[PDB]
Amino acid sequence: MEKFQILALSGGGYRGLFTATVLKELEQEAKENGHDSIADCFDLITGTSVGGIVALAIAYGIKVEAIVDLFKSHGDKIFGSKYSNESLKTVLEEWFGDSILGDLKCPVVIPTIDFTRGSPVTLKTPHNPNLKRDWKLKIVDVALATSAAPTYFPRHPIGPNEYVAGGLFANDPSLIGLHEADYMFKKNIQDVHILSIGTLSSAAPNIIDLVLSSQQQFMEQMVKHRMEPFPNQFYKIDEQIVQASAQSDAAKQVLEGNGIQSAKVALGKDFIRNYFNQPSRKREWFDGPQKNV
Amino acid sequence: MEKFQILALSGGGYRGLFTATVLKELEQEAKENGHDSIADCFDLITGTSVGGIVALAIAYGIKVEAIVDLFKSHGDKIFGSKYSNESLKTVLEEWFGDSILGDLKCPVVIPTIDFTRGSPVTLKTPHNPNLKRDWKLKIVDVALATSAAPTYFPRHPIGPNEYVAGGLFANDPSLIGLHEADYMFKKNIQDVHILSIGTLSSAAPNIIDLVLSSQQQFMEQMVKHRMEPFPNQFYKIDEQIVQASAQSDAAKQVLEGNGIQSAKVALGKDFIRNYFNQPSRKREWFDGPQKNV
Amino acid sequence: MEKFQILALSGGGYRGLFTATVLKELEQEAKENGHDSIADCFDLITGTSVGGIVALAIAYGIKVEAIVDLFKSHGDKIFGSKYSNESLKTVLEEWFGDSILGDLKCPVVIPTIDFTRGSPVTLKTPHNPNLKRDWKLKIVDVALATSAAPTYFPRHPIGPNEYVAGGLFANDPSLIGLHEADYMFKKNIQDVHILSIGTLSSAAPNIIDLVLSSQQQFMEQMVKHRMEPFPNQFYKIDEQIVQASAQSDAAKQVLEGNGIQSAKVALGKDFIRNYFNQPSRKREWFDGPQKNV
Amino acid sequence: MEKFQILALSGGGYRGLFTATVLKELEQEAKENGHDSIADCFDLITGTSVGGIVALAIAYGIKVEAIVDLFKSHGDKIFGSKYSNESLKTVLEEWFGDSILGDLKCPVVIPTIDFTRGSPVTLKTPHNPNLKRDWKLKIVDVALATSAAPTYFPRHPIGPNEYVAGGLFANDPSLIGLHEADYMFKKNIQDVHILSIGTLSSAAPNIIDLVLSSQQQFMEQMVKHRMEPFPNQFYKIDEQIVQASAQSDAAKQVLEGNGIQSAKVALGKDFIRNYFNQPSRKREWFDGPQKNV
Amino acid sequence: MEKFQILALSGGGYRGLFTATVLKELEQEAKENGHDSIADCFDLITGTSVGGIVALAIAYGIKVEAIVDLFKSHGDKIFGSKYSNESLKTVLEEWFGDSILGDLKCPVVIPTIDFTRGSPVTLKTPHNPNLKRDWKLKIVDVALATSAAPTYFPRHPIGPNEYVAGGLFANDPSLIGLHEADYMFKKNIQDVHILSIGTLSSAAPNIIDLVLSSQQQFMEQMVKHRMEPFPNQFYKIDEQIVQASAQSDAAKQVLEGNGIQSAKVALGKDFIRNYFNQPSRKREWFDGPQKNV
Amino acid sequence: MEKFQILALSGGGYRGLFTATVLKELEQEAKENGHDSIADCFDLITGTSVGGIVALAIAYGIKVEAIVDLFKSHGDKIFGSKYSNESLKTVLEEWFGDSILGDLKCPVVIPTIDFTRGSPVTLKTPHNPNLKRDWKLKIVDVALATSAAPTYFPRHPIGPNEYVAGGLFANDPSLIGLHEADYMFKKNIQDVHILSIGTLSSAAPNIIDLVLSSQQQFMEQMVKHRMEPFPNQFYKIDEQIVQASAQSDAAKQVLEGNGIQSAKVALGKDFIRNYFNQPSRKREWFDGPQKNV
Ligand SMILES: Nc1nc2c(ncn2[C@@H]2O[C@@H]3COP(=O)(O)O[C@H]4[C@@H](O)[C@H](n5cnc6c(N)ncnc65)O[C@@H]4COP(=O)(O)O[C@H]3[C@H]2O)c(=O)[nH]1
Ligand SMILES: Nc1nc2c(ncn2[C@@H]2O[C@@H]3COP(=O)(O)O[C@H]4[C@@H](O)[C@H](n5cnc6c(N)ncnc65)O[C@@H]4COP(=O)(O)O[C@H]3[C@H]2O)c(=O)[nH]1
Ligand SMILES: Nc1nc2c(ncn2[C@@H]2O[C@@H]3COP(=O)(O)O[C@H]4[C@@H](O)[C@H](n5cnc6c(N)ncnc65)O[C@@H]4COP(=O)(O)O[C@H]3[C@H]2O)c(=O)[nH]1
Ligand SMILES: Nc1nc2c(ncn2[C@@H]2O[C@@H]3COP(=O)(O)O[C@H]4[C@@H](O)[C@H](n5cnc6c(N)ncnc65)O[C@@H]4COP(=O)(O)O[C@H]3[C@H]2O)c(=O)[nH]1
Ligand SMILES: Nc1nc2c(ncn2[C@@H]2O[C@@H]3COP(=O)(O)O[C@H]4[C@@H](O)[C@H](n5cnc6c(N)ncnc65)O[C@@H]4COP(=O)(O)O[C@H]3[C@H]2O)c(=O)[nH]1
Ligand SMILES: Nc1nc2c(ncn2[C@@H]2O[C@@H]3COP(=O)(O)O[C@H]4[C@@H](O)[C@H](n5cnc6c(N)ncnc65)O[C@@H]4COP(=O)(O)O[C@H]3[C@H]2O)c(=O)[nH]1
Repeated sequence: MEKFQILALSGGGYRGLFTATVLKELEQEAKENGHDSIADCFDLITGTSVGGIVALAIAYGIKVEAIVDLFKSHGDKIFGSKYSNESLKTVLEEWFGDSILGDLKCPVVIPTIDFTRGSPVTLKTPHNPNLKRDWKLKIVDVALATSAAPTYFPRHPIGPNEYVAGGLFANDPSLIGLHEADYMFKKNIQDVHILSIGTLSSAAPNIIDLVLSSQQQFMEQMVKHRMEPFPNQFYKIDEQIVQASAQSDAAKQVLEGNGIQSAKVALGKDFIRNYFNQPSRKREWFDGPQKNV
Repeated sequence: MEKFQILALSGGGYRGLFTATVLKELEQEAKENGHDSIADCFDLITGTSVGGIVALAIAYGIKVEAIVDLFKSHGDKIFGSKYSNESLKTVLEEWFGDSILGDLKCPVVIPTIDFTRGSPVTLKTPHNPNLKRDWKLKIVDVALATSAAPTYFPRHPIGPNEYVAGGLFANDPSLIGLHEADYMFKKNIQDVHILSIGTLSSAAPNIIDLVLSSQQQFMEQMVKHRMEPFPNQFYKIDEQIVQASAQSDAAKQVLEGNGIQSAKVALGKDFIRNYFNQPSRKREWFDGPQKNV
Repeated sequence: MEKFQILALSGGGYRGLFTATVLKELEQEAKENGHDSIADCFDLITGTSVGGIVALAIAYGIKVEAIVDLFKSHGDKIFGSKYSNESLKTVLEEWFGDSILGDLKCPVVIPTIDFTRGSPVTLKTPHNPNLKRDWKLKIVDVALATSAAPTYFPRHPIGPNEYVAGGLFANDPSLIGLHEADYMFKKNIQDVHILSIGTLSSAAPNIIDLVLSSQQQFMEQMVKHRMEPFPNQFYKIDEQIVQASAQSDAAKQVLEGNGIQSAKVALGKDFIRNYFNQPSRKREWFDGPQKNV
Repeated sequence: MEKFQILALSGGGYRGLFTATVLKELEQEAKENGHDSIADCFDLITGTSVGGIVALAIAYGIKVEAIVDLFKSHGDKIFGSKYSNESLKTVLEEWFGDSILGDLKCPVVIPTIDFTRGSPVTLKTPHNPNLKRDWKLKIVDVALATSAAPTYFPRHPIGPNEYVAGGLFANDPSLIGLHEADYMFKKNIQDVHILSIGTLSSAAPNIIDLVLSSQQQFMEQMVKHRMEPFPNQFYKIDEQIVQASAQSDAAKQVLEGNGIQSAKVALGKDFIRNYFNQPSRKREWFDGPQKNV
Repeated sequence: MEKFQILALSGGGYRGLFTATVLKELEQEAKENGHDSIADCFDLITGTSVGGIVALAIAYGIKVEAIVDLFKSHGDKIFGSKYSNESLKTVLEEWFGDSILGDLKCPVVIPTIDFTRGSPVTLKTPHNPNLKRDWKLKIVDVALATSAAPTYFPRHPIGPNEYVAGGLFANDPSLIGLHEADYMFKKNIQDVHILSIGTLSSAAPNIIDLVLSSQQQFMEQMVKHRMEPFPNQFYKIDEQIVQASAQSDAAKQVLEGNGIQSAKVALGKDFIRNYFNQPSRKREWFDGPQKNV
Repeated sequence: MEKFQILALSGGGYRGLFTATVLKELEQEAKENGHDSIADCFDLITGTSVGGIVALAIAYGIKVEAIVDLFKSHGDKIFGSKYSNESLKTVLEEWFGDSILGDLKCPVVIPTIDFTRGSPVTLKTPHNPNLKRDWKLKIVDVALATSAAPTYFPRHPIGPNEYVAGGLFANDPSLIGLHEADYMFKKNIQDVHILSIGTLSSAAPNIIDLVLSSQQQFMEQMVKHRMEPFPNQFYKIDEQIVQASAQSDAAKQVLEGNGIQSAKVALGKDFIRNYFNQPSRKREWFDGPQKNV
């Protein structure tokens, strides 16, 4: 019985700068405890849309300084269909290149919707004997697929199928982490610790937004309910202070400051600090270039 | 350790003649085994959309002949905002009258969205010591709230709040049943048996439909995954034969016939027949006129 | 032994209708458990600003239906110096009349500032042998003094001294409740249960607002810190859902609905329900018309 | 059980010279009893405003002769927004340089307000296992942030956030000392000894001053009330003689003389002399350049 | 061993309204405890100058409502030599008439200076076998002698001698009370309880004022020193709040309000309330019309 | 129980030749009984005005021949502001030099007034654990401060404060001796023996003189009253013969003859002779260079 820790990077658009600021501060705590990256402290990383461009980068081993550098120097240009995806593609090739999803150092689950069939899809690494087809994809294509919503980006054809943004259906990536730890990893729920670094989003479009918000809250409350018998085993690092804030470079200042303050609040809790004071986790890859089993 | 059985009536619009026909066919077994209604064989009833109306009618003790009579004699008229809700209101008062949600004979969970706050809400009978405010509502108002979607019906103001249809977020009422049996009834998942009598539904609206279908499938697959270690403990009575059917009174014929065939297929499985061959279930009401504890 | 329960009503201006709604739904539980009013379940009541006109009304025995009737029928007119205190005065005489502060059924602490000396003052019922001069005041004058701020109301001269609103300094009436239970009631902090039904408020004025908000948060966090070793012994019923609300009669609707939802959430927690299921509180008055000791 | 002694320096503006004269006299006793500085006799140092530039200097190990030299040779120049923070900045770099807040020899708590979020903040040395982010700051920036009020100094941007003066909210640094000894140090209140070397300050601005004075007195009286059961465990060295004084170099004379007289009065009390006749205090740093634990 | 209680009415000029208001509030406590006047709770009453016009009135049995009526309706006119004492004489005859000093109900000591010899004199009632010549004087003449200072009033010739104001030498009437209790009443100092209701006063004249203030403080500190071994046996009701007051009818308001607040503070202390909860004191007159021995 | 003997040198101006002559005559008995100086027979020495100078000289160990030499050879020159203090300063440096007040061989109390604050001050040797700041002063500065009255000498700035003559307030140094022996030495009054070698002094100035004389007599009579139960324990060596004398070198003759006659009268009383026939007193210094405890 050792703790199965999940990092559920929730977010959307340009508020992602909050998610990368909270992650630069948490990273420091990992280093100071002797880890190579913040991806060595977690057994699973789940993200949706932009949270997936950060989740893949975290698991690949990318320094969080560059994930933040993306949002405060390239954030305007990146974040036909109101965007052309070319700058995002350039930065992602800059980062990854031609690496496949099986080259990640941490198991990830990237939910997304198959527009062709119109059905949920999850792009996962080979962390179970049964996952054998998603480790061959370009990390660039996975990143372009997860962060591709209608009226935001053209749908990305990874292969024969067209995929849209994952936040449309699985707007909470903390239910995916808990579910994946319950059926792929056969983990008892008492051993699951979820850290969800999410953020709040900023007649028909009104209805779509209402449905999306309601569907994120429904799944978040389900995760909170399943983790109530075990105290402090699900903690969400949200900017609950911006809603209490009595008061785009200025917006960068507010986002950065909110991220730093939320990470400071989180590091003051011993159970959050206990995510990073452990021996480096050992992975079990069942396929791909890093096959251990 | 006795089996906690859940009835998850999934349904949308007129295809409800399928859900009411399968329920009318299962009533036959329920009575032949010596029960008063099909609501005496289940510990929880969850439904969204028209399923909610059928779920409330099932739990209230209404004969399933009249629930079917609603769909093949009043189905066209009932199923500004393309409908006026007056015929549905008349039939619901005809059925219920001025009964409160605490007069139900079976615990129910009716998910719905608070349009005012734009957040998930569940209307629940007083079945837990913690449910103390939803047993006072009109069953008519609950039925008008659950089956009230934009472009279908005006939003129903039960009280100070306006509510929209529950199928928008909790499109699968079998995840609600399983969760309730986990966070309210403190039931071990091996003791939970879910019977989901659902049916298949018939650029922006395309995206909304895709998102709704994807969100129903995601939650359905989560329920199927959590119930795989226990064989045959989650069975869905779906019209998987209409998709294999090589070929509005005619539509009534197809819906009825499909319901009868699906119920015939279900009754051929001993584990489905074991839902109805048990002593009548004893309820524990913690508030309202039927308070037992 | 006996749990010392405190009700810390925080309410500024028109969003007092939230405080009056949460208390109409908490009195229901109070009556359903067999109490005469919601003032029989608490051993101390503290309010500042409108929370004091509600705190005095609660302790006097006024039905909470009329406290709500004040905010949705007289709220605009009541809430020179932008407001003639005459309306409130009429409603307060219609409620109280010529009753003195010693006629209250529950000990209250009403903080306020002496503008003459410019120093903190607390108007308290004679609930300690050392309180002997504030039980002689008009409840009407106390209510007009607590809810009297510059640029809102003229300063009220209760006697030879002029008093201004208490929210200016003691913006959190939950630190006053905890302190009074600590220095007047000689209560061990483990026996103190605080229920704070507050609400969020809506270059020099900016600085004043910033200072007031900072001073409310500082004292609130001090109360939260002193009550962390004892779980769930300080619960604040705040409209944390309006800050999550994706969406003046309309404002009345939002305030009412938020109050009802927050009270519903609070009543779902057993420790909140345990405030009202206890034997009636026996008072010890050490002076005034009701001196029992 | 050994005494936990707190030094709560309160000093607004030029009447800080009082706080420096009282300290130089109290350091004499400190040295005569065999200590290196007056920071070796205390287990916590709290300060607000100028009292924070003195509190940091005391804890850093700066000789109190230079803290007094600041007020009688540089006091006019230091004490757009009526004051260019440049002078103070030069003197603070001349004192500290590039030392971080983790290089202090005594735990300090410097309250301040985050203008960006508009919320209370406390800059603390790493004296608890939960304080891990404020030991990295420049002492110069902390000093420029604590002593930065509107209409006095421009707001100081330590990092991504702008901070204003701490005296605006936490005008009494003796409630902060008592609270920190209660929630961070887990100290029994009978073991806490507070020595507060404060001083008295000299239509809208009138209201702001009234609110600030009322908020200082409220918190001071709360500290006095919590420390009444333990005699002489909270002593405030205030210039209560200048208000009894029957009668800017002349002002320097009055301030100096008042400080010397108040320190003489304080040293005549054996319980004050017992703060300095003890073995040197041993610190427990849980992070930073001096981490011992 | 029963407590010997002394009332030392210190005061001066028109601030006497403070002393008369603190005494109306303390009187109420005497009545509420069942005494005829505030002169039945004390064994000795010492006053200087105006405090003597109040001390004589208190001991004579005059209602304190009229002593206050003197200061807020006749205060300007009463308070050649800037002030011909005709109005004061009229009001004193109105009060007393032709009563001798031996008709007082409480022993009093009125210090004064014999201008003829230029030596201290005390006008005392026959409360010792050795006091046999002062009980024959007019109370009007004693009142006109005690409140008669140069540059204020002409010197009053009671008999063959001219007398000036007593505040010139015995500016503190609490040292006189303690001394009398020590040599006339042969009381142990542990049994002496002094309640001093005084107030603060508002090149050669500067020197005279400095000397007078220094001589009042010297004697006050001597009384405080002799009463330190016995806690709370010397309490001075001073307006220490007007020196902390951040802010001639207005002056009447401040004086009255300060008196009411100081009396409220005093009545909150159980040892002050214990002055009035005792059986009525029994006097021993050794000469005059009320001779008991 | 051994006798606590006090020497209260009262004096003013050149009449100080009486005190110096009486002291020179008592030195004869002191030496004839085997003591080093007249300061070895007393436990405390209190003086005001020129008495302070003589008191400091007596305690320092100065031969009384030189104290008399000051008054009959330098008396005219020493005794802007009618004097320049330079001759007195020269003679005092001649005597003391750079010795601090802690180098005295006998505890002394020198009353004086702080002109800055306008409050009583006493300069005391470190004779109690609580006296820790007056032993560092120059004896020359103490002597120049005690003997510095307006219209006589410029005010002497010992440090940051200006001091005036002590005879203005504490015109009788025998009440100071008795009080000190009561509040600092914790001596029973039956063990206190006071020997007061004083002398009689020679429209606004008339009032000042009257007040000063009245204040000296008031305190003298208080000392006489407190020492009546113990016979001959307070004896004042006054020139009561010059007032009976039926009849500036001639004035020197009268002063010295009166001193010799008064000392002759005093030495004829056995209780005065018993001050000097005792073993040398042992001092307890609690601070300064002579610290014994
Ligand atoms: N995702 C994935 N699936 C693979 C791989 N190799 C084989 N498969 C198989 O494809 C099946 C369905 O693919 P899908 O992932 O797109 O739909 C998935 C996905 O839409 C959804 N789902 C998967 N993991 C989830 C999760 N952790 N949380 C919430 N929902 C989830 O449930 C569907 C069924 O998952 P399954 O694990 O039982 O079967 C896989 C799995 O058996 C592979 O490399 N990746
Ligand atoms: N101040 C500080 N907090 C840190 C550090 N590392 C983590 N934290 C955590 O940041 C949280 C937020 O602190 P804040 O400084 O922004 O506001 C603080 C401050 O506004 C207030 N507060 C703290 N100590 C106080 C005190 N002694 N007196 C009065 N008020 C105080 O309580 C807020 C929350 O305190 P907390 O201790 O429970 O959690 C800290 C603490 O757990 C750190 O290096 N410094
Ligand atoms: N539904 C309900 N809730 C009540 C009642 N009296 C008090 N409550 C309390 O109000 C809280 C929030 O009500 P909500 O129903 O509008 O949001 C609910 C609902 O949106 C969602 N939820 C509840 N049961 C669910 C379920 N079985 N499946 C999926 N989602 C669910 O979780 C939210 C919080 O659930 P909770 O039970 O822990 O707290 C309730 C509950 O404790 C009551 O009579 N009915
Ligand atoms: N005189 C003195 N006081 C000191 C020293 N170190 C500390 N103190 C303390 O300073 C307090 C006030 O000093 P002050 O001398 O200016 O006022 C003194 C002085 O004005 C007056 N006083 C002291 N001794 C006296 C006496 N014997 N007779 C008459 N009056 C006296 O009482 C005031 C307070 O006395 P305190 O002894 O209780 O407190 C001292 C004393 O405790 C010190 O070296 N000398
Ligand atoms: N005051 C008074 N004195 C009387 C009376 N009948 C006789 N006497 C005698 O006159 C003597 C001196 O008169 P005095 O009161 O004007 O001076 C008094 C007075 O100036 C002063 N004094 C008295 N009581 C005091 C006190 N309580 N506090 C401070 N100083 C006081 O001490 C002087 C001596 O008092 P004493 O009591 O030993 O002797 C009385 C006393 O024996 C009489 O009716 N009143
Ligand atoms: N409030 C009050 N005080 C009374 C009464 N009769 C006597 N008193 C006494 O008046 C003193 C001054 O009270 P204040 O109301 O003017 O300011 C009060 C008030 O400003 C503040 N305070 C009191 N209770 C508080 C509290 N519970 N929380 C926060 N602050 C508080 O402390 C000040 C002094 O309190 P205290 O209890 O030690 O002494 C009282 C109390 O002993 C009375 O009828 N009411």
